[PDB]
Amino acid sequence: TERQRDAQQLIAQRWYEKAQAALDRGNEQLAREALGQRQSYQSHTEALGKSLGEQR
Amino acid sequence: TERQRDAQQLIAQRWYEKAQAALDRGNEQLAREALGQRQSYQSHTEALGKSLGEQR
Amino acid sequence: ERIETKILELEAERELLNPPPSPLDKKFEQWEEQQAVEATLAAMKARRS
Amino acid sequence: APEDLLERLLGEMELELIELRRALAQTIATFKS
Amino acid sequence: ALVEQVRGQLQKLERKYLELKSQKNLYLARLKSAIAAQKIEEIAGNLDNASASSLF
Amino acid sequence: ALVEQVRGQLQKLERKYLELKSQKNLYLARLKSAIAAQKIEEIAGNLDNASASSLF
Repeated sequence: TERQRDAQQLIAQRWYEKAQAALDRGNEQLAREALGQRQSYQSHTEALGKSLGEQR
Repeated sequence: TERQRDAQQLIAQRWYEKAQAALDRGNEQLAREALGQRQSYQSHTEALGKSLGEQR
Repeated sequence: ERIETKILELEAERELLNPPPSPLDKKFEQWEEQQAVEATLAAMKARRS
Repeated sequence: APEDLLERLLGEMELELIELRRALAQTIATFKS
Repeated sequence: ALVEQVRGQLQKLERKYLELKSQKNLYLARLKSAIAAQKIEEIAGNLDNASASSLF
Repeated sequence: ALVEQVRGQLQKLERKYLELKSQKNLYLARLKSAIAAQKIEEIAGNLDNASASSLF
């Protein structure tokens, strides 16, 4: 379970890193869409994050 | 019976936590509806709460 | 046409065993996404500014 | 033994919770149709 | 005039049939629903709700 | 006039056949999809979601 959480945030991080390339120079629209996708992965991280602490 | 009580309040708590996001910024209508739902779950907690003490 | 009847009969059970979310939650889950996107973007537009 | 009946009677209720269950579904189908 | 007239009866009668067919299920379903309700609430009272002498 | 007339029926009837053939698969596929869905979500509730007495 610990390993699976890292991968989900990594994909979210990639979109966060990748979203860190559009908002600059005036392309706000693209950045909004990228963050919208990350919310789906964030939800998995939150659910998995709490479970790992509970299992400890 | 003890376990079942915790789940009911947790759902009520989620609506309470979730209701803690609408009343702010001027959205009073939404908060009212969320609390209305929690009353149904609160009733279960009250009935279950008294029973657990009695069974002790 | 009778095939659609069997399709609907099974699909009719779909909403039963797994009740759909209430309109309140539908009104709310979408409602709260408008803030997470903006709030998350709030730190973005202020950080990259 | 009356104590066995409480197990038996609750068994009978279970049949209804799967008989009434089927009746409700049939109502939805015609509504969709 | 006869062939057109008779076809109208077939057009109307065919319409009335399927309409009658539709209502049959809607009333059979409500028959089972009430019947399927009789034997749960009947025994429920027999157990602990109807009155004294209840098995519970 | 007869030979041309009869060929038109063959032209139309042949067209209607393959058109009917196409829809068959589209409805058989959706039959399996619903059927293939019944036995996963049915047991899922039997395990931990339907209600108390669930095996999980």
